[PDB]
Amino acid sequence: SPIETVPVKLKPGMDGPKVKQWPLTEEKIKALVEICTEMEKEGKISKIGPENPYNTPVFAIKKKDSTKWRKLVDFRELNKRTQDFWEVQLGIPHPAGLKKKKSVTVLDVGDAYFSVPLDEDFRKYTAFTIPSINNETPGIRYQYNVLPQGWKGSPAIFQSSMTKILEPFKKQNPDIVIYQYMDDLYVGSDLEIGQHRTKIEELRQHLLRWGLTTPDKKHQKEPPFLWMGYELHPDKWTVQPIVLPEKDSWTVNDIQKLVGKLNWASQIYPGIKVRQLSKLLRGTKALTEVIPLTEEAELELAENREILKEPVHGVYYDPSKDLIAEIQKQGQGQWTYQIYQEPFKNLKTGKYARMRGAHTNDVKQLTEAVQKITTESIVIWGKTPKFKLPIQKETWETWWTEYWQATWIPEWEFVNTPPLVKLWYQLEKEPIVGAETFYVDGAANRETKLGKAGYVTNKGRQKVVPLTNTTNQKTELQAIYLALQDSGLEVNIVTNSQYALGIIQAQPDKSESELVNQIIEQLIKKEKVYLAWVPAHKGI
Amino acid sequence: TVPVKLKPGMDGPKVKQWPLTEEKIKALVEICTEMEKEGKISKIGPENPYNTPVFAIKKKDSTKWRKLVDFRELNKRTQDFWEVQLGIPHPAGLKKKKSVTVLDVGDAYFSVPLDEDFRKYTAFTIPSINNETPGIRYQYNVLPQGWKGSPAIFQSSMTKILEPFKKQNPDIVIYQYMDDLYVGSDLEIGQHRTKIEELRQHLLRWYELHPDKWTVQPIVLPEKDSWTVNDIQKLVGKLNWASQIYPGIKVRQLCKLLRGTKALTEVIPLTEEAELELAENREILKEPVHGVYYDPSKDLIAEIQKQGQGQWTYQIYQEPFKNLKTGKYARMRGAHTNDVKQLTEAVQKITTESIVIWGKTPKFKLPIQKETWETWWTEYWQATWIPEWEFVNTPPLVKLWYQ
DNA sequence: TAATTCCCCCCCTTCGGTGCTTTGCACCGAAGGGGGGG
Ligand SMILES: Nc1ncnc2c1ncn2[C@H]1C[C@H](O)[C@@H](COP(=O)(O)OP(=O)(O)OP(=O)(O)O)O1
Repeated sequence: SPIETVPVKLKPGMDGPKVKQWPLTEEKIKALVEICTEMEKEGKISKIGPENPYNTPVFAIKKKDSTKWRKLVDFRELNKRTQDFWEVQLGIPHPAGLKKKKSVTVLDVGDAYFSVPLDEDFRKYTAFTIPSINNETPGIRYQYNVLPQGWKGSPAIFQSSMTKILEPFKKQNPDIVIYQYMDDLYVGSDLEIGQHRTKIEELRQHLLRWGLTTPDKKHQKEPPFLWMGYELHPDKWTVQPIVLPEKDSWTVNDIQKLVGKLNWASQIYPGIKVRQLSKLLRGTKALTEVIPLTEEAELELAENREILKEPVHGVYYDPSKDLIAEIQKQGQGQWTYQIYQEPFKNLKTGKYARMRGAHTNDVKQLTEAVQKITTESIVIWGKTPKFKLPIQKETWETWWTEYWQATWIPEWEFVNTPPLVKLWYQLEKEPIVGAETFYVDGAANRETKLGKAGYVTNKGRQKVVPLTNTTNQKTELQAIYLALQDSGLEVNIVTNSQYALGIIQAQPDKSESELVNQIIEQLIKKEKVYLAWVPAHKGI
Repeated sequence: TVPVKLKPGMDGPKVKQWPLTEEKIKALVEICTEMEKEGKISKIGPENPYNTPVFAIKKKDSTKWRKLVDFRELNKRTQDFWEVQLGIPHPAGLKKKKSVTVLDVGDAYFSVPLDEDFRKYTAFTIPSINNETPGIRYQYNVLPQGWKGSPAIFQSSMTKILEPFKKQNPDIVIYQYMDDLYVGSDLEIGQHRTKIEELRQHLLRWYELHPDKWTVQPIVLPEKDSWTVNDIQKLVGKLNWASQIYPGIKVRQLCKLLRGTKALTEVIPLTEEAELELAENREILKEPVHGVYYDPSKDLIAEIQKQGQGQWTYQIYQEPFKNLKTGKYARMRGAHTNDVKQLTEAVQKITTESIVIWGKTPKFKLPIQKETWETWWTEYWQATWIPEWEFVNTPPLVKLWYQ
């Protein structure tokens, strides 16, 4: 290709790699010999002599289409010693962000990296040795004249070169949409099929003038188009078929693969849940360790299989309509959402199950889900959608007016989906008249890990319990728990703990600590609770 | 060109580009196409390893988009403020001036080329909607707006331009920060506008503040004719917290009134000793804390607290419990349900005040979740500078003690 | 051990660093696994 090379240098004070080639299978050696002979015929690699002291191990893998080998170089040392690059690939295109096009073509550039020349001064660092069949003769030594597969600079250089090659054609054809992901090209237009094919041939000729071939084997002309892991139809898109493993006994690696596949499926299949399956991966050590299902991962797996049984599709973006994201709660800090423009015509689906913080409530998790959906929607469509949330306007108003943080949700409306989001208790702003007043105290020593937790009541009642392996914070939480347990429906509580008061004032409904969970249950059980903080031992 | 250099031991900015809305991306693409047409920026490849985030804003009552580059990492590097004379020693009369107008003069920076060896540090990437194409990388060929070194390099030309104006009007204090000129006069507001028009025409041929109304926010104890145990407990906590700001605060009698377990609603009469102590603490709180001086070496920290009902409090300090300034930003609600917009406006106002008073933007401790801020702050930002900020993940200890 | 590569986005778990202080506890980012793309 006549494209100008990108100048590349090593990191300062660094030399080229000198890693010895490891032994290779005779099949791999034969495949590499054939590939290297073909490449040297085409000038993609050049024979080198003793003047080159560098070496890097090479190997081969199988391509997606078998009977063809991909030649890779273990450039880890060279990658360590290579200058840093800035990646221009900022993300992954999504079919939901595609607009409807009358005519569509998917093109792939052949031998992509090997069609882009490499900087000459860097070429000596790409030296490698193709070992001899079985052994005997010393191997043939080559160096790369093009972008090698396995070098950390090849993807960015190829992407920039492809952008430079494509820019004149896109300038001359502003009405043609071209999604370029590395070498994969999606070309959409509103032209007639004959005019579209003429434009496609023009684009192929333009690419060929730059040394980029577009072989017919990967030239797709009819729907459905296999693009970027999706199947694209004229009016809908789906994911390429997802095969969930069906194993009698599961290992850690199997569970990880299943969770990843379910996460991938959740972008268009609504209701995917992975929490119970992800919990199986907590505390495990060996990837081959057999993990039995916990009868909660069994139900989750059955539900996910039921969801995947029916085929679902997404629709294409219509910029003249409105984006609407609807959120539903699923329990245990899990949320699903659907982004659509017409009812029951999903552009996209997704889930949010991140557990941020030791103590949270449903409102904070809903806000986090809204933030995630907003960022994803800005990425895909360039705008934020209107939200349909299962939270009352009054509940959100109370929360964000009484909360000490700056919280906001973009333009949204309430949807009465039965699992509504609400705060399960409220702390009184003023002490309750006539309610019993508890003064709680929890102390612990840092040496013996022993402490006490108790309360004194203005009516004369008092109690104190000892605690072992408990810190001061745990003792204060225990003292508040004691006050909650021994009180009536209404209670005033005075604590010296800023930590416990700060935890409780956030109004959590779930926590990673069982003590906080018990406190939350007691608080929900109560009718009126006032929490007061007193500074220190100065006075009760 | 001035041979700008990075700080010794520093590498260069490598900050990723955050996603942008479609209108922002279109505005950025148009602006960058125009800038590349006139040689202000040039396209670069991925072999440049540096990057700074970029976005677009719409100024106050302006229909034109302005490109903004987040040069905060590069500004933390780039010791250029000494090699080229930094912005003149901060005038102390700007804070005492009557009317201060902020003018955008960053466009002039585009008239002076940037040192070639430094250009690679000004790299930025325009993103694409739905990742249709790889991000388009540019680097600056001229002095960029938002970089700390641009005013330092342009200071010679700035003084040359302003000299015919400063000599004619010696009563006007002109300060320069980033792309902004803060020009202050004690004249009448109509004469101030006329003189501003003359200065604008001077700049062409070559937003008003009021620092006099900036009032401190003292901590005030509540006044009651009958104090309950809860009220005395809250007062004692407030005074115990204030004792770290005002040495000499006594709570002995008030704490003596809080011995023996009693109902929070119970009304306890105040003893004469407690009453005197409360009066003495109130008059101690009335006078401002003495012994706090701005140290130009140390950095400014601005803490913000949300008080509800569209009210925020802030404290600018260099050492804990030693406040250089305390204030309250009130939006009085008024069809303003957006907490993030209010916090962004408060941050901009506090930064403007800090620039006017000490010549430095403070480091903000924002009372917001990080993701919410990074998602929404660019939608309401109007300033051409960006202060450093961090996010507090714990409820403030002060709470209502700053009211 | 046995197979050894690169770049991008995502999720879920683990672990170490940071900050305030009640030297424990909460939060966050990077790296490991997985998914997907080329
Ligand atoms: N496993 C991989 N390791 C390293 N680089 C890869 C890998 N897969 C793809 N790439 C890079 C290098 C390829 O030249 C480029 C495009 O991928 P791909 O289309 O699969 O291959 P190709 O262009 O070399 O082959 P083909 O001619 O068969 O299309 O992306």
